[PDB]
Amino acid sequence: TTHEIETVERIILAAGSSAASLADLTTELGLARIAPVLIDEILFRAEPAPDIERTEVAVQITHRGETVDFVLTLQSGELIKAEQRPVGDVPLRIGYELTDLIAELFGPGAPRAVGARSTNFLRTTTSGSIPGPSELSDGFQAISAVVAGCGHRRPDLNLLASHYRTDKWGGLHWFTPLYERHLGEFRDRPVRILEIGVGGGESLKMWKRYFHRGLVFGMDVFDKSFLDQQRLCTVRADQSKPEELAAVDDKYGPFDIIIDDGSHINGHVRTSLETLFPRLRSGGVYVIEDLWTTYAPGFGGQAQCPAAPGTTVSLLKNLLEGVQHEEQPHAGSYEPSYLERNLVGLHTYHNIAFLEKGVNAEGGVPAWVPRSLDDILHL
Amino acid sequence: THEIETVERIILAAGSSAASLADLTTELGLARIAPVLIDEILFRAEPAPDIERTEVAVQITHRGETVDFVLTLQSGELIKAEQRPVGDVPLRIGYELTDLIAELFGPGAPRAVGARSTNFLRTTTSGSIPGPSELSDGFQAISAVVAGCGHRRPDLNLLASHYRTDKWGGLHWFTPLYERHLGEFRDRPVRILEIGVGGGGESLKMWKRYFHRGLVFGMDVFDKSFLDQQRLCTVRADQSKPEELAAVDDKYGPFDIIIDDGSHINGHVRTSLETLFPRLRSGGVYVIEDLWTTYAPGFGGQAQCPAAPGTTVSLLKNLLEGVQHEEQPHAGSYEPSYLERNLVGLHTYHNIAFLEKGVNAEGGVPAWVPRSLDDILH
Amino acid sequence: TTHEIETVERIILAAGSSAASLADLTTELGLARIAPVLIDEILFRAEPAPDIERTEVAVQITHRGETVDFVLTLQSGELIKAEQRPVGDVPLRIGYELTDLIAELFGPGAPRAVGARSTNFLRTTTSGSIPGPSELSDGFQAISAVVAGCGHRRPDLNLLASHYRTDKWGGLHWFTPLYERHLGEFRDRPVRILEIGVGGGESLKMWKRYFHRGLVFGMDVFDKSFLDQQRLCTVRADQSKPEELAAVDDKYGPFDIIIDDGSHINGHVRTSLETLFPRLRSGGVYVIEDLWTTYAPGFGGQAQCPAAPGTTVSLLKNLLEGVQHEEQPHAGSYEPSYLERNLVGLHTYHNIAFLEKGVNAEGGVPAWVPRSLDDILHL
Amino acid sequence: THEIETVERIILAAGSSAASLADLTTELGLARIAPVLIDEILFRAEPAPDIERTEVAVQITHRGETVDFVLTLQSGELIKAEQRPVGDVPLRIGYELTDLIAELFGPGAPRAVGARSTNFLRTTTSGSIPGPSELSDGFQAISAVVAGCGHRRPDLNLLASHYRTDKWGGLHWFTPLYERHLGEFRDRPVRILEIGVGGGGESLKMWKRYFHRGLVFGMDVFDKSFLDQQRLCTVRADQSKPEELAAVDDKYGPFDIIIDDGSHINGHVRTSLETLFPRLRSGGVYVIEDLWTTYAPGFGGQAQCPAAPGTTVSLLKNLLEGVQHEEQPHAGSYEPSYLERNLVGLHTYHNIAFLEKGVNAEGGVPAWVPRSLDDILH
Ligand SMILES: [Mg+2]
Ligand SMILES: [Mg+2]
Ligand SMILES: [Mg+2]
Ligand SMILES: [Mg+2]
Repeated sequence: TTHEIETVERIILAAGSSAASLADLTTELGLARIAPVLIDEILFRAEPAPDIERTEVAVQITHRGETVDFVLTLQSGELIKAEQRPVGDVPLRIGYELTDLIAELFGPGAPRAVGARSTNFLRTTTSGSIPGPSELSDGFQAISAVVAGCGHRRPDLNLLASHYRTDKWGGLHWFTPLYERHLGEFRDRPVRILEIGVGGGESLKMWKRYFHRGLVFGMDVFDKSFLDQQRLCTVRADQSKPEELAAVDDKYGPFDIIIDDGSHINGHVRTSLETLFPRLRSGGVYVIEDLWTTYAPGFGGQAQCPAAPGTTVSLLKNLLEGVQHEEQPHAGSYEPSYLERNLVGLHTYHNIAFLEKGVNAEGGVPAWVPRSLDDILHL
Repeated sequence: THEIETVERIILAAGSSAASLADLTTELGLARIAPVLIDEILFRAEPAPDIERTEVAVQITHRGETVDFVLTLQSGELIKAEQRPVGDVPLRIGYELTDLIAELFGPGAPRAVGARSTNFLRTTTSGSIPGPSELSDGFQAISAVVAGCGHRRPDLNLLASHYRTDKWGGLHWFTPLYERHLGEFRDRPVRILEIGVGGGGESLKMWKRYFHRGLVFGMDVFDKSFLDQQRLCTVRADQSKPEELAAVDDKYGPFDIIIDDGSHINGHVRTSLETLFPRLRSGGVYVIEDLWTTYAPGFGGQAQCPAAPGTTVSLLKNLLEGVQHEEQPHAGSYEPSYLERNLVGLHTYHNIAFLEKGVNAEGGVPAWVPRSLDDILH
Repeated sequence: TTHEIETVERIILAAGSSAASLADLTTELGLARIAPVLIDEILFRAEPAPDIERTEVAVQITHRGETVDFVLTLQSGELIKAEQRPVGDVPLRIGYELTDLIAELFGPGAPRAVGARSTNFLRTTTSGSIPGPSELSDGFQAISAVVAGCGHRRPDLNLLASHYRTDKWGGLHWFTPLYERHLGEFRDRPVRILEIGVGGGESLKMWKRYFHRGLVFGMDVFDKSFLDQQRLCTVRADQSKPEELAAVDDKYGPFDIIIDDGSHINGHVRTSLETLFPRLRSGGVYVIEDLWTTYAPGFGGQAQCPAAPGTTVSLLKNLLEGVQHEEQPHAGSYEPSYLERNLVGLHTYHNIAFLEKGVNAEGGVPAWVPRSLDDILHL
Repeated sequence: THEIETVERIILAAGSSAASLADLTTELGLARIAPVLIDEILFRAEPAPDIERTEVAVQITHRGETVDFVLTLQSGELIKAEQRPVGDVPLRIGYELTDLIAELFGPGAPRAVGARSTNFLRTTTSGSIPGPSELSDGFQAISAVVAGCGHRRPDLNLLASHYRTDKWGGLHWFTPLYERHLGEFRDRPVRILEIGVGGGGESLKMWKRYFHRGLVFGMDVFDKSFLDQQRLCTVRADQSKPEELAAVDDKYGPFDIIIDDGSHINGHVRTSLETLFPRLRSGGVYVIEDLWTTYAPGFGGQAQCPAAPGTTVSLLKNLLEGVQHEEQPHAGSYEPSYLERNLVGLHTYHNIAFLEKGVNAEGGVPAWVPRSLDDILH
């Protein structure tokens, strides 16, 4: 279904393009093809359903004469369902123009405060007039949850990590705020993200939610195809085999972001960086979680300090010195390595490192700048 | 009203110099400040996630003094806290007093890292590996308490649904219009007055949670003192009596923000604006919800269109013309009314109007600007 | 040259799209076609040149084996020039990958802090070693001005209005901060903007600078084709003739933004809104400057107060009441007018009004809500 | 040092309660506060646009007292101001004292509208229509002065080029890295120390303009008191003498931000960090510019790679390993060094390193987490 992941990509790109480009896409695919992709997105982002009794909420999408109706069913502790049925008597209604809802789910930039949709709230009550205290309270909560799933309002990544139950926040690690600092500027971008290391898929769900325009790719040596869903593809590949990493990029890249949360075997960490850093988009970010295995013999680490050559912390110390390559003394001719030339910033926190890729060539300090505090006070 | 002033001082110090925050912590001491910080964490960490009774420790240290609290989180129960030893509690959070004051009551971007210490299950009941439940419940518990320890931007739409106010999710779709016009004040030490508590107080709790540095005032003719809590005061007064409005501003103001969600009686709406707009902070905002009563005879409205003089929509039309007062023809002798002079922006949406106060005096179009082809030809 | 304005539009849309879409565009057009469009943008945004003596700054762009060199000449009070020449001995150099510079000029989202470009600063001095105090100071300022013209760092619209010398700020009007409040959320969007009312073109230059991804359209009844340049097209049309307004939208729309700063003849103001409001993109903004003519008989206004029917302020009072259409009593059946149905917000300041377009259908207050303060205290 | 404390009080009041700002304006009075506000407007409106001698009036009123200033703008000349009558000056700006204090020294989104009054050429010298020059020069003059009256975000890259500092535009490309790591402090009442004034002071003026609410301290072994101005103090001290560093922090600190742009002598860089990092605000930032001297023997560096122990790059490598201190093998008896315990983030770019201070104590990976297939099999 690599024709089905290209259709979502096309809807996502048109959502941040010209009116003409969005008009040409909605013409070609039609309402009947696009609507179910939008309904899938609403179910995924409106979860979890509030603590309420089975309540129906209607969603209608219109585009150039055509209109399609869906009814969503919300109930405490249950998966939100949708069926293509008439709105009929359902007293909780949301209406969208197709172009508005595509921009509301997949558009970049500030969410719209007002005028993106129509709404009908209990204009008729099963009560007859003033609704039951239950019907009214459950009604507010139901239609609010669906509207929340219809947009791209900024989510709190700390809560998403607790909600999807990933170890990225709340005990073993405190990463998600640093992910907001370094990946936040890409939330609006149509990104392709690769997480090495997927039982599992929690963190993949979190990235699908955070990057509302993203395609999420989960790489593991074991099959995880049962996690596959819209904008979330799992791939089988070994991070210790350069040819399998290349095949992953050849098929699903290039990636704006690559996160190594895999085996944490020092060798694997080093191979994934050497192979994938060159394939990462310039201006993109490479992340390595779980630095601690640097010191664990069972992960190809050494239990010494300073960290032993060929361990993740030793690597981070060499990358750090690599950023200053232009200022280093070089006997005769020298060309900078790929990592010296393309790593413009290294962010080191407890148990995690962020590698900014970019052109690292500002030129070293000119020869005409004094190389002693002598010649300064002598001028 | 001596307990309101102590919180206000902790809030202001949180946004001041290191010297000013050092002076305050020295004067009041940890013992007096700590319970105020614990009260906020309980208020903002709510609600407990769907888990079994789990204990989380919060330790607060200042200049050699340390005080420990243990919080109890359980599915569907109010979060509790007791000043207890933390020795046997394997989920712990550690804060310096100046850090926890800024985290709760500081303006400025939430700190991503290094604000606190944390001990997560370094020891387990089993003593070799924690159960699937113990670990999962642990993550949720310490996550909920940590979210309560800071001022990370909340989604005002979700706050309205959580606090079960009618400001979002059916009758009204206001909260993003509030984010648009009040958002720039989230970091400010605001005093906000909401006229009409309506049982009730939902929107007061919403504003308390949104304005992490704010003092919230709920004004109603009926007693609502059963809602009173830290940073939330209810005042008994009538929005139809200018002297009772003035007494509210004389005691609890001035207000940065004033919202009219009261009786919606056209006369009351007009009296409240005439009395309180002149007392509102310059650069502050005055809001009128539920404009529809303009058309309801039972609210002192007229069921006609255009809206009848003395109804809220007619008032908003005259305010709109008032902003152009310098361009209107009149005698030089003309002096602008308080509203003509002090209303610089009027924002009209469905059933809500936002009034920006400021100096409306840029000068009318100079007399040397042509007014016809009569003047262009010369 | 409506094939030349479509080429810029294509470069702008690809700048905020997928890697594949940007790769396909740079392949089709090639470096030789794209580079001059990027050089034109750099000259336009690097102005004004600093108060310095004739200094040369080199800019090189590379894409898949091909590389093109340009040398820009900056001098106090003179137009910045560019020639396609070799960098040769020029000691002030900036290098870009084509894809980076397209995203840097036309990309949406946070400017890149680091790694977007290469630079060589006076590695050789005409001096021989430590440069002349003039050469060094002039060098800093020259290469800084060109780098500033190579990005999309947020400009201060108040300064742009003073720089291009438009009456939108600094005496007669104080508009530009309110334009930032209402149009700021579109700066990153590939917008088509129409200003009715163009001697002149100052404000058009300002919009081209502010919307770094925008196409600017200046409508006037007189010819202004001498102002035409990249992303800035002038059109001849009368704002009192609905058929000429339609022709403008048919050819160059739809517009995200429409500003009426024209004749200020009340009739013209009313005709432009009635015709163009329906053609404006939903979620878009319609602006009317110079409300004062409401009261000037020479502009079809009346010198009375309240303002006379058929004058701009009277219109703004009816639009304001129009937003509450659902709450108004309607004898028998009624359908809301286009303006009641599609105006979700009205912003009225001194001498200017902002009209937000959107779906205005939340439903009026349900019949089951009490219509007396009687039935409330009786429940 | 009594003049620094008066500005600090006006800055803090600007970000406090209406009551606190009312107390301060009452105590000091308009006569004492006004010249401080005029000094800022001259500093921030600079430079005058390319125009002929044009006069702009600024009137400041408080509780019935009003004081008028006339500013003179001319192409290539320092902007002047005199407390003069404004009767004959047709370009005028009017401000209430509380508004002009917030506009200059307030945190929070620049006010779009209603902060001030303005009179623009309601009367002309000609008395029927102003010349092309008179009008054009007027727009520019009153525009320049209005830009100086507020705190609208400046482009730190343009500030560096305007103030002619080497932090941007050739030798270094630092300023966007400063926007990234210091930007969240623009609104805060910071005390920033820049070690090394280098004639000089350009970067001090840049920081003064950027941190509109900040007090800027320039530390150098040579006298630089000729640069001293409002919100800008130069201190004589040696970054190689821990007792002289401590005296700087004891007199003018604590500092939110400390930048090392001094001698670049490896030993001095190490001594400055060892002494001042412990005194830096928690949640504050320590910056080291010009890492290249790591490799220069004339700076106490070694011309080898990897960098030699006791050189700046070796220090940064050890700090990086220091952040993982909890995961390193050692005896339980191990106690973390000040830098291991208090360095929570290290940001390395070309020739510059940013050190985040905070509590680095989240706990190392629990002992119950498997360390091999040896443990996975059980
Ligand atoms: Mg992990
Ligand atoms: Mg209500
Ligand atoms: Mg005009
Ligand atoms: Mg330097």
